[PDB]
Amino acid sequence: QSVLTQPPSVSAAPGQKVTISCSGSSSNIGNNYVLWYQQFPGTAPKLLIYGNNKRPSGIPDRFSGSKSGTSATLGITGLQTGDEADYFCATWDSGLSADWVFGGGTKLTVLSQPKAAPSVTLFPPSSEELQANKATLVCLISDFYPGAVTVAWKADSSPVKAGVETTTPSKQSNNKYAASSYLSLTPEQWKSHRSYSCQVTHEGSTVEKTVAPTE
Amino acid sequence: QSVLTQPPSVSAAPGQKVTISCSGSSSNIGNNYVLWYQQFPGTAPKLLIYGNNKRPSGIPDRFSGSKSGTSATLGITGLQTGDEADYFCATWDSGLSADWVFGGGTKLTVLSQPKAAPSVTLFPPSSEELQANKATLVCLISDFYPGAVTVAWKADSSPVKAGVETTTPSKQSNNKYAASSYLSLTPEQWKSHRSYSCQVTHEGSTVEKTVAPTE
Amino acid sequence: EVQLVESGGGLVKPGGSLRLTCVASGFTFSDVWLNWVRQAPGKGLEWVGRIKSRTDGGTTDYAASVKGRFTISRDDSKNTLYLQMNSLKTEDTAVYSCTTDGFIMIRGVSEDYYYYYMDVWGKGTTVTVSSASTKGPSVFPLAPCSRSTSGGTAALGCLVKDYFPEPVTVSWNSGALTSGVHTFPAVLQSSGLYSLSSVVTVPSSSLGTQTYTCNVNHKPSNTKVDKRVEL
Amino acid sequence: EVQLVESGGGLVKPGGSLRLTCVASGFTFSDVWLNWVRQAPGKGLEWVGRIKSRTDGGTTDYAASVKGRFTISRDDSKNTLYLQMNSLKTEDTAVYSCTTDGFIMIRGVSEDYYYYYMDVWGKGTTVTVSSASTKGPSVFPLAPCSRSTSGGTAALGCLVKDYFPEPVTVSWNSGALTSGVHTFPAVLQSSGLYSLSSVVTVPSSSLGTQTYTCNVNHKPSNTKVDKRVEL
Amino acid sequence: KRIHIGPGRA
Amino acid sequence: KRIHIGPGRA
Repeated sequence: QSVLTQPPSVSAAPGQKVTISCSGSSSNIGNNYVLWYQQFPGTAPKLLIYGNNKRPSGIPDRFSGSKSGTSATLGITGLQTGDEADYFCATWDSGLSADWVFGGGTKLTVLSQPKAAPSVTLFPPSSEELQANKATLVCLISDFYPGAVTVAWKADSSPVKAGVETTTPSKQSNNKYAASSYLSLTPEQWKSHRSYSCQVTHEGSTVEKTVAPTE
Repeated sequence: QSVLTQPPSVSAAPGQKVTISCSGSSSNIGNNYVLWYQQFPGTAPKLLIYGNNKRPSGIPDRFSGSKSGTSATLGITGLQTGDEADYFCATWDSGLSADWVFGGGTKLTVLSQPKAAPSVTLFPPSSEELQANKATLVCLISDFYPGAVTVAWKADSSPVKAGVETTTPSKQSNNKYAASSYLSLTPEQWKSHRSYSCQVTHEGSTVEKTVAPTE
Repeated sequence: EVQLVESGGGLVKPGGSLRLTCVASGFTFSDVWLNWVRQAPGKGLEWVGRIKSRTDGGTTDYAASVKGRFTISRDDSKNTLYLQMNSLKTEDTAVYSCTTDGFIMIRGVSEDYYYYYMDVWGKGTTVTVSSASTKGPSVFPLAPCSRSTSGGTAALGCLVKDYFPEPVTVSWNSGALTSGVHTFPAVLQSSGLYSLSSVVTVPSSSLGTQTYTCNVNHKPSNTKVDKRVEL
Repeated sequence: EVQLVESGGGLVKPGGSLRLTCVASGFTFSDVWLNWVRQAPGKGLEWVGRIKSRTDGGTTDYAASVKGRFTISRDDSKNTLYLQMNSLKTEDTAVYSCTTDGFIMIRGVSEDYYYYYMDVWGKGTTVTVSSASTKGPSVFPLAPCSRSTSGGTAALGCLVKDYFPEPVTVSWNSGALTSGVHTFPAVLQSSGLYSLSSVVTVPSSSLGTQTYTCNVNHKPSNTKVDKRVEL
Repeated sequence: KRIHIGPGRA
Repeated sequence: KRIHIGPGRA
């Protein structure tokens, strides 16, 4: 779902260094010049780097860019809380329509509080929903920091991808993050397995919750 | 769904005569004696006739009974509004368990007001229901007298029996009758035909309402 | 002063068990034959079985449809009749009542004739065999198909689908609207869930002046739904 | 003081048409190249096409995913950019915004280098291509699976399924309960309908003292649902 | 001498 | 003299 590929998120404490990669193909990054953009919530993207490694006036040299083959990288040194934003790379395709192509974007979090593991609650389908010939498992993920997670569902032990809908992380009132994941099933399926699980990965550590039709 | 068979309803004006038939088989009516019961809403059945044609003390001779072969009949002369109730026949099976068997009952209405044709309203599935992956056609039948009707659904012009649920006639505050009929469809089916119709038959005359997905 | 009062009815899952009891009063219980009868919604009365008096052997008879799964017994000691139901099927869903075999006696010239019939009847106890459980209704608006402005009066309504158990209460505009209101009795579905409709007829020439909100209250599941109907 | 303001977004059925317009201000419109970009929910930015300046031929380029169905044009006369969308597919659903190709100029020793980039960006206009229409939510109770009495706190909730469009408001006990309440952002379904959940955590050692009713208000369809959650 | 007319009777 | 670095450019 993204022409150029960048990691979805990266985190570091103020004063530290950080790098964000951007992978493409010979048709785009390989053949042309890379641009890097910085974007703050509710504002237009701001040009950070152009011509692979050049900085527009106003951009401090703590920002650097490089391109090697079909990959490009953005570096930021001496992190400041004010650098917390989204960063995406761009180029154009050397095809006939000369498309501008973009990366999926990288959210940079400048640690302003201690990292928090997420709270996870997994609800099985309600009895009322089943009688409506439907079954939804609800996985609620809250109070985590920084704001990025990965959600995987399991049927017994087999991974499950069909029927999953996960919202993007959202900022809570207390500055931590929240997110939801739903798994659509058929009343039949729900009863067909011993259990179902929702495992959320955050900063390496993975939390896992389970539910069983048994009760 | 009734061991012995009787017409579901019968009507006549006060002072008139009326007869209610009851059909069975050699195993029941043919071999044994028939009993006839009278029942008023919210009360226990009252014995009207026994031994095919005998009346219990208190039962006026306006009531008579007869049995011919595997059929039995109940007659009532000089009808009074007070005779309005349900009437069912009974006997026992000459089989090993000696079951008491019953007729489905015939509702006798003693005309106490001018006959009224029914009002029929047909609603197509709501847009909100369709998005819920369901579709129900609603046929509402009200203000008819006496209280008996027949409801038939049509897909384009073909009769439809699958997915139909009809309530039994019900007595309204103004002494007339009401009933509902529902037709369950799939959003697909509903759109698959030019139209759907609900035709209600009452005292010979048939009313018919139609709906088309067109709008 | 004769009567039969049964109890023990309720909701049971398919396959489950249920024990109905019937208490009698007003006559010598031990001397009569007892019957269990049932009437499912829509269908006609069906005899379930009987238990003869102790004097007549105290034996029991069962309808072919329940033999092996149902058992009848009596405790003359306390005027009580019992019906133990096992391996219940959804098709066993019905109103169950007890009745006694009574008789009208006639003295003939040389013989005495006894004509039997179901004499005393109980009010019955409801037995529901369904996998269905408590559930609030789905409320859908019922707007007139054709643009209603041609006819003098327009009909608006609410479809109160799939709820359980009964009852559902419906009012319009919090009770302020009562004229031209018709709430139809519920229809029972195979699933065991009920559905009903409520319609109000208003002057076609008036649509637009105000609003019509149906207030659906389903106490059994503590669900309240207010839905405005429009067109 | 440069800006781009687009409009024309809305809901369209699959197969329908839509015409977006973008008005610019603060610079010489005729001299810049214009782009249309779009970002669907969750996905990344996708370039839709561009229209060169009249000086450069005024020709247009289109992404392979929209060629044949989309058309871009400009009216330098009134600082306006147009996007005509035909044969819309649900996959065209996204926020559409116009951007200009700007440039950073660098003077080298012998040559002058012009590095172009998307400079000014509009806030965008939402285009939803769905057969979905106004619909109230189905509210289901979310009770803890395992009998929650072991853990210190219990979580209760409400599943507000299949509604449209946004937003849905949720409160507990009419606003009297605000501590320990978490209403999660909605998830968008393929059907075009939304669903969200709201949970409240209470002391496990307290369940039984009072009740918890979630008040779901969906103004867009004038639907109010009050559902008591129990266990 | 007694005649019995009914199901389950002699 | 001028060098142009961009899509559809020269």
